Amino acid sequence: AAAAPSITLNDEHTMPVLGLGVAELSDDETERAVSAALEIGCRLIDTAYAYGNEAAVGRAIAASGVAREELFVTTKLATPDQGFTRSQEACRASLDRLGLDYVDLYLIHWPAPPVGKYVDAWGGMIQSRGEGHARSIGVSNFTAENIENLIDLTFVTPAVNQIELHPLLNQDELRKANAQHTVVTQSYCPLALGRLLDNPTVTSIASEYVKTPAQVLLRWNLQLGNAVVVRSARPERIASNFDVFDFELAAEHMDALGGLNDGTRVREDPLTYAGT
Ligand SMILES: [Cl-]
Repeated sequence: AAAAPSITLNDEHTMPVLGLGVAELSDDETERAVSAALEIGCRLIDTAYAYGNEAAVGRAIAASGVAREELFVTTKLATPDQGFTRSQEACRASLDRLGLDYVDLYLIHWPAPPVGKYVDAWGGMIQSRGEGHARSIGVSNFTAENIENLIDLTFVTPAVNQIELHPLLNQDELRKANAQHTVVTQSYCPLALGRLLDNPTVTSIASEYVKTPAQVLLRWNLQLGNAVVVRSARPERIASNFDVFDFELAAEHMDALGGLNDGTRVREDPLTYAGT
């Protein structure tokens, strides 16, 4: 049975509000992390062309005994593959590596404004969705203006905008902008690559609730109304990370975590980053 509730996307598909990402995991690590997550009820798995581990994700899914329709699989289009024709080819290649007939969500990994191809990538992805290769399509690291360009030029609104989001960079404005466009915010790096795990405000709250710092950080993120991707969780951590639905952070503690916001971005800059 599933360990997290789901949120409804603007195309009426549903998506688990908590899932496992496998960025920077080796093939063996990826298989083990996915297997461990599926075993404790995680049903969203988040990978990418760029992580080099879609085949390993595919192996773990194939071995899991979990029915395909109960799984939500996300993968991502790398910037060199952006283009009307090339992004359709890239989608099929990801499916082949995953050993799947479809993915539940296909994301443009970065807008890469200097490259200037992301609108044509989206045009291709609209065809990939029409053909059933991706049931939903969305974006990652997009600004409000990037999303408005997609809507204005292709008439299709992303289902999800997956962005860096944690208390040092709480994305208040972009959260509101996503919502205004009916786009779900999906947070990644919710622990700021671990930099927040020994933050005095975070550890004080964790002590008060008798939870871990990661549980506090994940719960805060969920209570903002975001979907969340747990980053590359080790098998020994994933059950703990998913045990975040049996408590609620009071307003004063949400406010305290809100006060940590200081614009610290630990991943790349959406405005300028043109790599993978
Ligand atoms: Cl993180």
